[PDB]
Amino acid sequence: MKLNISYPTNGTHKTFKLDFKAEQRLYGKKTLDTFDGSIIKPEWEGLQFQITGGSDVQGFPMIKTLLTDKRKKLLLKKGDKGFKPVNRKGLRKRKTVRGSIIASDISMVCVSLIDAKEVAIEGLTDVVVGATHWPKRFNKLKAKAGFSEDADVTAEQVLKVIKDAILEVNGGDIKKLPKLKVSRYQTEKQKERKAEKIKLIEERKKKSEKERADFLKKYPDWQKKFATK
Amino acid sequence: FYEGTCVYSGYPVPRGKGTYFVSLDDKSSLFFSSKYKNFSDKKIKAKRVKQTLMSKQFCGKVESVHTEKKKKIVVQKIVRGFPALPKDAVEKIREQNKDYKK
RNA sequence: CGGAAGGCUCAGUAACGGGCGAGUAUUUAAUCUCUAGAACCGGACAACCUCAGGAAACAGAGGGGAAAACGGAGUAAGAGCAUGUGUUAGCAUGUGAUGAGAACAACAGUGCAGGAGAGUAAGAAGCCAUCCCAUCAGUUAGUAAGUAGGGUAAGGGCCUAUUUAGACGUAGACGGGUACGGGGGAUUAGGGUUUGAUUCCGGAGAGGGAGCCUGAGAGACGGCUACCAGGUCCAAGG
RNA sequence: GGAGUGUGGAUUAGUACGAAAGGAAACCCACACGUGACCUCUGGUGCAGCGGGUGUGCGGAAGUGCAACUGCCAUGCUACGUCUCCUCAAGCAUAGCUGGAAGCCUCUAAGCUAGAAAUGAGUCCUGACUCUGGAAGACGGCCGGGAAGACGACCCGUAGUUAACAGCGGUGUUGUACGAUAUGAGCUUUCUAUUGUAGUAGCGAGUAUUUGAGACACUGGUUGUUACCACCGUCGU
RNA sequence: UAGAAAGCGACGCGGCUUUUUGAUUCUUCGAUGUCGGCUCUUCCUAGCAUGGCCAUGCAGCCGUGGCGAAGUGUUGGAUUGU
RNA sequence: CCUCGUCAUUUAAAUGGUGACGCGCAUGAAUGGAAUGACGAGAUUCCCACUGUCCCUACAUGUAGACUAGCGAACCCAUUU
RNA sequence: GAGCCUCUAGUGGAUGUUUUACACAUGUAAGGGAAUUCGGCAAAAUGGAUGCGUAACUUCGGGAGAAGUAUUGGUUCAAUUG
Ligand SMILES: [K+]
Ligand SMILES: [K+]
Ligand SMILES: [K+]
Ligand SMILES: [K+]
Ligand SMILES: [K+]
Ligand SMILES: [K+]
Ligand SMILES: [K+]
Ligand SMILES: [K+]
Ligand SMILES: [K+]
Ligand SMILES: [K+]
Ligand SMILES: [K+]
Ligand SMILES: [K+]
Ligand SMILES: [K+]
Ligand SMILES: [K+]
Ligand SMILES: [K+]
Ligand SMILES: [K+]
Ligand SMILES: [K+]
Ligand SMILES: [K+]
Ligand SMILES: [K+]
Ligand SMILES: [K+]
Ligand SMILES: [K+]
Ligand SMILES: [K+]
Ligand SMILES: [K+]
Ligand SMILES: [K+]
Ligand SMILES: [K+]
Ligand SMILES: [K+]
Ligand SMILES: [K+]
Ligand SMILES: [K+]
Ligand SMILES: [K+]
Ligand SMILES: [K+]
Ligand SMILES: [K+]
Ligand SMILES: [K+]
Ligand SMILES: [Mg+2]
Ligand SMILES: [Mg+2]
Ligand SMILES: [Mg+2]
Ligand SMILES: [Mg+2]
Ligand SMILES: [Mg+2]
Ligand SMILES: [Mg+2]
Ligand SMILES: [Mg+2]
Ligand SMILES: [Mg+2]
Ligand SMILES: [Mg+2]
Ligand SMILES: [Mg+2]
Ligand SMILES: [Mg+2]
Ligand SMILES: [Mg+2]
Ligand SMILES: [Mg+2]
Ligand SMILES: [Mg+2]
Ligand SMILES: [Mg+2]
Ligand SMILES: [Mg+2]
Ligand SMILES: [Mg+2]
Ligand SMILES: [Mg+2]
Ligand SMILES: [Mg+2]
Ligand SMILES: [Mg+2]
Ligand SMILES: [Mg+2]
Ligand SMILES: [Mg+2]
Ligand SMILES: [Mg+2]
Repeated sequence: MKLNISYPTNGTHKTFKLDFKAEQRLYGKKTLDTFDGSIIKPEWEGLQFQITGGSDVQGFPMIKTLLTDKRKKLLLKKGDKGFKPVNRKGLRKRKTVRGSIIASDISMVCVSLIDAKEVAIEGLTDVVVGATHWPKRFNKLKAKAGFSEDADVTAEQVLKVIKDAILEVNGGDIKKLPKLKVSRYQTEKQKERKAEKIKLIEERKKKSEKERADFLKKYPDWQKKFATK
Repeated sequence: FYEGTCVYSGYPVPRGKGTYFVSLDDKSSLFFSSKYKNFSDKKIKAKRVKQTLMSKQFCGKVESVHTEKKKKIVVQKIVRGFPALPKDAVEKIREQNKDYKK
């Protein structure tokens, strides 16, 4: 049996083999259970872990809401874990899955360490990493731009963030400089187009409203002439 | 050592007692005694037999898997971890930004 | 945005299966004409990154991140009900469930929200014509009708409750056997007798039966689900 | 008196032997029938114990009789369950050794060796006549029990981890007591004060809580209370 | 297949048994309950299986004729009173 | 009679049952002959359901029985067994 | 005026002992289901009412309750015999 450990403060991962006695002490648990590291290893006292998921040795996934030690077949839609539909909308299919309760069937258990405390777990504690992408949306970007509850042109914040990258990362360089872009804030091309719609409605009104009066000048007896079919 | 867990009663079965019953549907099932096998045949629903472990769990007299209502352990905010930007520099930029924002 | 068309066959069906008229008691993405739009906020899913399962087919954890994708806020709009007035649109008044919305590029354009009328396609209907056996004479009880309600896009025993006994037959009912139906084909002085799987139109099916999600539109099978009859690969667990 | 009997599989082996086709020979393991015991498990049985309903009795409820029906089930008994069953000695038929009669020959006339699920012993059940020991008292009845039992007989106890009743621990069987309280498909609109307001209800199968409750047994564990120290006969010194 | 005698053995001759049916009338007619089955025990050998051996027309497998041996075995059914 | 007649069907297996056949020891017409319905505590064969009849017996209840108080006979008898 | 239970009126003795085996009246039984026996002898199974649905043959009356199947308690309502 493998054990796969994630440390979400650091963004780091490690896999280990268990021994028999360690394994046998996990039996009976389920996803979203917790335990103390001392039950897996000597030391590791007070490290609290939470169980995330895993896999049958046949390869079927453990599902978070099927509380049994057995395999079932379920009918699954899009948005259900264990199924990945592609080429037709409204497709639903029947697949084998395993319940959440841990036993000798399992090949791998996934686990999250909540807090490393004073301990020095190799690989988990020795590295710190960030994200992969950058906040495109304006208000998400602003919070990261350190500001809150004040008004800027986007250019200001783009300048701040770029300069800080040049300074803090490279101390000067053309490296970094990912292609920062901003959504949900009005640029000048939008100011013009948003003015134009106001021009349209104002004329369409007057033109429509004119013809009504122009008609009534000529046809006082509109209704009595028209209605006699 | 146990033989297993009784299908109808929910009771754990000691080694060397009880029996398996195998149906033509191809399923094999373990019973504690003749008493509970017969109650299955006569279609008595287990939840109504008040001394069973099944009934006690269903009523909530005994804590069981359904009572637990677990949720994912909540974490806290981090110093903005973003690509390239080293963790320590953001610990500094965020402060500098907070200053300028005031 | 399309995969609901076209292609193949004639098993089932004596019937909305076929010919002629009519346009409703109905729904319709695209397309046309007229008209026609001041709106804020939030998370995820897939791919990406780090581990990593399974014999394969096929899947996991953890963390970012978009939309004209999605969910909420206000706001226009707004079904039904009731009374006036104009059949009947419309308008007035009272009451209100519900409740949104796309821009982008300049090679100089392409899109998307609402209405009203067209246009295309279905659903349901009117009339008339349809094979053999009497060694098959009585058949039917949602059957025939009425009142009221549910259901549907919509009329209706379509379905249900209480009342009335009807409906159809020797001018062949009911049962059984047999059949894709026309435009047409072969023979022919005339009157006839025989055939139509088969370039066009319309119907039904996808091994046999039954259920279904998505969509403007399928009871779809080069979509899904279960049984019955048969098969294929395996490391025997799928 | 008497007790174990037989079948199959694997291995030798596709071997010897045969032209080929075919095709043998211990030890070990599984089983059947027979024999003798045993309840740990699994069936069966329901006398003690707990529950349920039908008809009719004790004014209602609760506790219950009679006619009998029905679900579970201690201890016990039982098989459809579990355990059980070989070794010596003398020698049959036969095949041999030495060897005369009968200078040769020859299992036989003397003598010797190998020899059968058969015979005789031991291990197994019954137990004649005996043998060794202790002591002036011994033994029987009467009283109370069972592991024993038709009655006798056998195994045991009588001032004590003795008996019986209670607590408090322990181990089981049944299935959630009485009474309260809340709810309940529906059906209904009563009363007091007093003019008009306020007060203001009934009837109902069942279900949930209090409640793994209540009932019932056994304890070679431990505390309290209560009862029991006799008597009669026979043989001996 | 040669050959009396592995196995057979014509035509004749001598015995044993009481399990078949006869033959006879000794005992019982002031009464010995009459066929078959069911149940249960013991005995006999003229040996079907199981153990030890001898002959063979015994290669092996399967057999056939004989010797000492009676310890343990020899079943479930259909028609029929049998 | 021969005789458990021969052929078909019913069973794994039929001295049985039913259907055929007929020189019938020794069938047969009010000494009444032949084919059916309804009804038999009448005789016979088979199928479904059901079961301690059986394989193969086990446990439990009531009443007698054993032992004890009160009461108290008969059949039979050459008898030494 | 069946069986079962009660009111009026009427009623009872060979003693004590938990009591083996074999009996006589009765209960229940795993898996199998007539293998039992001359022979299903004895026992088990079916059972009332309401509805649906009912063959050969027949003297046309019958067969016929043919066979084969389903329903049934308590409570609270509608409707008036369905
Ligand atoms: K796609
Ligand atoms: K029982
Ligand atoms: K594998
Ligand atoms: K036992
Ligand atoms: K028992
Ligand atoms: K009484
Ligand atoms: K038992
Ligand atoms: K010897
Ligand atoms: K002896
Ligand atoms: K003495
Ligand atoms: K005594
Ligand atoms: K109670
Ligand atoms: K309770
Ligand atoms: K006589
Ligand atoms: K007789
Ligand atoms: K022999
Ligand atoms: K013998
Ligand atoms: K015969
Ligand atoms: K026959
Ligand atoms: K005659
Ligand atoms: K005659
Ligand atoms: K005559
Ligand atoms: K009779
Ligand atoms: K008794
Ligand atoms: K007595
Ligand atoms: K009376
Ligand atoms: K009566
Ligand atoms: K029989
Ligand atoms: K017979
Ligand atoms: K009899
Ligand atoms: K007639
Ligand atoms: K009949
Ligand atoms: Mg087509
Ligand atoms: Mg073709
Ligand atoms: Mg056809
Ligand atoms: Mg929106
Ligand atoms: Mg109706
Ligand atoms: Mg055609
Ligand atoms: Mg189709
Ligand atoms: Mg289909
Ligand atoms: Mg297709
Ligand atoms: Mg009892
Ligand atoms: Mg004591
Ligand atoms: Mg004799
Ligand atoms: Mg006599
Ligand atoms: Mg005499
Ligand atoms: Mg006599
Ligand atoms: Mg002899
Ligand atoms: Mg017979
Ligand atoms: Mg005959
Ligand atoms: Mg005559
Ligand atoms: Mg039985
Ligand atoms: Mg049974
Ligand atoms: Mg017999
Ligand atoms: Mg009888």
